[PDB]
Amino acid sequence: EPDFYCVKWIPWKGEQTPIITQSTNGPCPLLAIMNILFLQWKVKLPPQKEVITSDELMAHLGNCLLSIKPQEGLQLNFQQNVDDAMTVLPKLATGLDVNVRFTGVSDFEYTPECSVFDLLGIPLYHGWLVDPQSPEAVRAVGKLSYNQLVERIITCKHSSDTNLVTEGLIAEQFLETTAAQLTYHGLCELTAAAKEGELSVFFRNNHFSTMTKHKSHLYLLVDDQGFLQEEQVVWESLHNVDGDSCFCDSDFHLSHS
Repeated sequence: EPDFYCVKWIPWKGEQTPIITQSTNGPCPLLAIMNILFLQWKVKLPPQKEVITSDELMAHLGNCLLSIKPQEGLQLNFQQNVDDAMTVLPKLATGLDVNVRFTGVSDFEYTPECSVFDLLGIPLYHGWLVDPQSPEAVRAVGKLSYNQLVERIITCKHSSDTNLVTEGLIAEQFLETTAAQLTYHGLCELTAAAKEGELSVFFRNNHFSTMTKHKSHLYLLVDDQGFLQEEQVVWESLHNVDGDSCFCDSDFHLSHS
């Protein structure tokens, strides 16, 4: 029934902290969330441990969510947020559709999976922002979600009115041209947004990655099983829109294979 993953043991806050690794590059965000908790020393693993099941990671997470004492804001809601988190807890192992909005980097269509993040105080961000410098598209896309833009693009193909068939393409364009779901305007907004040395989760091309700002740059944790052995390789810059990027030790210093 369950999947296995290997554990990179790295020195974090000068203490031998575990992290979870995956070559598969799967869409499920269990590892993205979990890695954060491990870093935050909320979940501790026996030094010796080499491998971990989903069923373990899950149970560790369950305990964590149920262990959250409230702290005032949503009060009836908090209890529903827990029950919501708890009910969609299994869907985390599997994989998760994500309807992004293009309206800003913390903007998604709510699914009850969002409740897990909200509870653990983990921000979720995406890179796919429409550029106000293309007001043609800004207007065409408007305050609309991704899976919604597709519905409407299709609606617009078949529409008689050629005001729509024009916008139907004005949008078909914006997606044709932003295929890697991280526009420049995205990166800028996303960097500015994310708090200095705060652990967040970064969504893009149906993968979840663990994020932080550090000395006003964005780095992502190095989940790639590929560098299992390499204690020195932990953060990979998200400095460029696409291309090349420098690896670093847990202190955000350069490191080489």
